[PDB]
Amino acid sequence: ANIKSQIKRIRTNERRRLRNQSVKSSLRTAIRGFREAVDAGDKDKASELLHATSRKLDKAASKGVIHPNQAANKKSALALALNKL
Amino acid sequence: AVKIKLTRLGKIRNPQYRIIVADARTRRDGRAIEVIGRYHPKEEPSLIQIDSERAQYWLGVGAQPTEPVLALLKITGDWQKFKGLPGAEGTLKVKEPKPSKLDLFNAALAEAE
Amino acid sequence: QKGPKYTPAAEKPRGRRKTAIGYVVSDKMQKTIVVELEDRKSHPLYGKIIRTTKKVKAHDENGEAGIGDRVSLMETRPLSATKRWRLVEILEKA
Amino acid sequence: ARYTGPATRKSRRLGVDLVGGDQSFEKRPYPPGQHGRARIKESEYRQQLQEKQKARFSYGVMEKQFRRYYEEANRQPGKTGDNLLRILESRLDNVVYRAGLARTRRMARQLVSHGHFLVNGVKVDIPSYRVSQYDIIDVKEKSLNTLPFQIARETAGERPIPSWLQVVGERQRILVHQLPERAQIDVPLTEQLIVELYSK
RNA sequence: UUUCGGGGGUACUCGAGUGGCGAACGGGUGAGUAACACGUGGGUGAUCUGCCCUGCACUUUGGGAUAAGCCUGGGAAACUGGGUCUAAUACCGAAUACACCCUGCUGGUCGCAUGGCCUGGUAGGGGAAAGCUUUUGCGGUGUGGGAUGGGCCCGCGGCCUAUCAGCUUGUUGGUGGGGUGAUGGCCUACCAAGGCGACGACGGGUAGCCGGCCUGAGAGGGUGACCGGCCACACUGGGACUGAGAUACGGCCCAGACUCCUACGGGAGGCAGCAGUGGGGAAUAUUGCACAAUGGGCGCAAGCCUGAUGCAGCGACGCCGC
Repeated sequence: ANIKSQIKRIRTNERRRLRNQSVKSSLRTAIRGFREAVDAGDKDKASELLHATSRKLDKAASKGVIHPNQAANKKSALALALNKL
Repeated sequence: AVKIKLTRLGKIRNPQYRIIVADARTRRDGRAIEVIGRYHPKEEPSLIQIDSERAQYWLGVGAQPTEPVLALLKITGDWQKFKGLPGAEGTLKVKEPKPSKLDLFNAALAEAE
Repeated sequence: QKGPKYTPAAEKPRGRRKTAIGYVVSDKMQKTIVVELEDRKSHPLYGKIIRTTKKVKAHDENGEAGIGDRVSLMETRPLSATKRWRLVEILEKA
Repeated sequence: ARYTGPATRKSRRLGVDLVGGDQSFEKRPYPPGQHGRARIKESEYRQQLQEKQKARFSYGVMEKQFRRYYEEANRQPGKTGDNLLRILESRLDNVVYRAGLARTRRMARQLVSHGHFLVNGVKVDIPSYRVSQYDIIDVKEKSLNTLPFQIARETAGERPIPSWLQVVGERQRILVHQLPERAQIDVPLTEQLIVELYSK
């Protein structure tokens, strides 16, 4: 509020927040769809939904939106959930 | 980045430094990982001692000397040894020792007789 | 001339986790037993040797340890709140 | 600071002569003032205090400096009494006085404080300067012709130079072989009384 | 180039702007906190680490915008809307990576049980990058290993009070999920009924902790000024965001108290940074000088910034000396 760098950082932090929010919302939607598909009980749609969701997860990990460990945990959980079914 | 800095000691008029290895984020007089020499600029030849092997180790792991420490490392030849450009030549101008008090005592006694 | 594409890490010796020997005083929990550990220090001022007792909660999978058995424990990462010990074996039943 | 008042007062009060050759003390060897003749009550504290006053008014050392000296002497691994005596004797002004270059300790202190001397090639004007082994005390060339040093250099028949000191040059150089021991000190009073007083 | 009103180019240079890095350090204070906060010693087969050093592999390909600029609107102001237009190391799609991540099967080996290691083998899926500069040239991405800085758990240790004897219901344990860098009732559903306490739980009071300091023959007692380390906080109380890293002092959002501006519609602020002011008090200082030295940030560099720091001023406030 008092220092030029702070005002510039206000704007830039806002734009970064918008981007991160979009990425996280997309990831959450993909996970939700996959979970619903597994709940339905069909394997093939769950199969390539898992593939697409894993790709989205580690691609978001590359962007820095989520930590690579978080992507690994989510991928492992989804794969184990599919394997159990 | 771990750096090889100079911390300040001594009293107000006479700064005497220690060549310390410390993180760049710590304060000047903060905790030090290691002490690898000392540097007293107040003397006429400005005594410099650097423990060569520890300096070599810390340069090997990637510590970054500050400008005064870089100048000192060049003077003692440690920097050149680490790089290897002209060789490892000691340019250190050691302080010239002062004759013993006993020498002067006997000299005065003989001068009397 | 080329350096190796893989650099094996410098091996690090494993640490020594704390061990203890005690008596079971409670086994009303699933996979959990409560052990009584005794320590004998000296009084910091009066010098006498003082015997103090302490309760720790260990984890045994199959629950082979009853009440009153001299069991052996080894420290571990937090398995739950308050649970930091793993049952090694029963030295002598009672 | 310094003590500048009459010197004979302290000698009369302490019952001994501290200057060394003063006639007034011999004329009246009793304490000053109106009641210098009254009999005194005897007390160990009084004797110890008077011994300390003798020591610190012979050498012209104030109480705080004397206490520092006593602490230093006690800390040393010898014995306290002679350690204190040797520390007192190692002062530059005392060295100048015992070297026969000053009639009295006061004038030795005045000469030192005025920077008329020079120790180890560097000018020193500090009466409390302590002198170590193989120390060469010299008079600077400018003041060699002054009347004080003149009459000091032509009356070298007074009090003998102690063993630990030795004047070697016709210009009255001083050499210090080692710090004096209790045998060669040759001082009045009793060190044990001072040690007792400072342990109270 | 000129009518002296100025006009064009340049890119030496540079206001404003996009972008990067920094701003989480450094500096202050001791309110809270009787607590894994601190001291000391361990554990992490339960973990993160920007910049720095050092191996290996790369640095392919395409696209859509927008700040600035110009035109225009609203408002008292703070500030803000619309149209048009433009660049990138800004943003986005794909290829490659098989060193990495996930899953299935499978071998050997070490254990301290979950497990760890052999970059084990094998089948399937998948994960990036950025250019600039002619000069000592600087950079980008993945991955192996160092170095540094952390996080979490534990033993032991340091106050007063039963004229405070019961306390606890995510509370104690399990299972499946979720969550996290990481283990864990950290969260959640179900299940079981546990867990702590006279070796003082639960309450009440007081308190930042330590290296140290003072006293003492010592044991011990008192203390935590300077200097040095750790913690906590930044008007009061909550909250997240960005980021390698956040109690985010000189960031954001909300609520509140207070102070200020208002065209009454609405806005602005936070000295426990350095000086300084008022007040309280027995009582504690200059609205000083400099980046010359040391440390730090950005920059290839020259260089810029630094009330950190180096100095000076004031006070017998202390020690020492004259």
